[PDB]
Amino acid sequence: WDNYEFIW
Amino acid sequence: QTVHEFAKELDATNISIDKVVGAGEFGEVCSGRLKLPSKKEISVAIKTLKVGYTEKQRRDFLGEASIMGQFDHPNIIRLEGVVTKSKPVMIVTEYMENGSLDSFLRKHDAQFTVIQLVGMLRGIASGMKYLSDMGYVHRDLAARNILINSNLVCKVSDFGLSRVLEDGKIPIRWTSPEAIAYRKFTSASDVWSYGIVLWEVMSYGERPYWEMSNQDVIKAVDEGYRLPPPMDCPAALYQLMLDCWQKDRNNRPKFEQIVSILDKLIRNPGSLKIITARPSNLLLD
Repeated sequence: WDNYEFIW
Repeated sequence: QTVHEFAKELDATNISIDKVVGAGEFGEVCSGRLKLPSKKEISVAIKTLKVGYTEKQRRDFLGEASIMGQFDHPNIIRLEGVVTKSKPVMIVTEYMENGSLDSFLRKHDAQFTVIQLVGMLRGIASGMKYLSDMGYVHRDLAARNILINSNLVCKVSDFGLSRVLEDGKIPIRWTSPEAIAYRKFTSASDVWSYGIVLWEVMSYGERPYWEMSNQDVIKAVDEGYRLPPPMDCPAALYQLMLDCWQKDRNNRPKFEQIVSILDKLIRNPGSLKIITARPSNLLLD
């Protein structure tokens, strides 16, 4: 889900 | 293997699977029944490890059970036990009829009383008080990770990101600024997350920061912007959100203080009667 992401 | 320190091995003859009620990271989630040693029968959630699992998947699956089993509290999901000596490997937890809190509240927009919502929130805070007393930082505290039972009692779940306080992808919308900036995770970063949950609950499961770019959620919060008061939100509860969202983590309340605050509101319901034009969607301060 778009709820968890890295920082880009 | 390592999980038996904190998990009872169950006899699979005591487990009846009724229905596949979902799909988890590691295999399906089912509901069913567990016959206890006393011959009492209870409803349970049954998580199964997928056929053809990797050793890594097994360790991650059971590891979350190992953490959950360390907690015995009415507002933390209860681990009944595991099945490892037969396959599929299983994790059996207490049944929560109303599922995840965010999904539940979305079905009932504006249908509960403020005191009912405060009850939910107090239970969440009470579970977090215990988790933090035990030295764990959850790191994923969000309404989707709170489960709610037939009597509206709310319980902390999903210990996948949890770890002991000791010397990859993050839930950005729920994470404190310092934890985003440099991975400074503390019980005070869980208090930040709790403030977000408080907003989710009072918003009946609206998404925090709606569909803002992750980059803009990070920048905006860092600049001092905060989610705005939910419609008809008691002043006392919006203030609690703002306090949970203090830039300086040392100025946030402890979970014990949060529990105390909510208890006062429950005990003086008239408190909740005082209720909340700006240049932006997020509110500065």
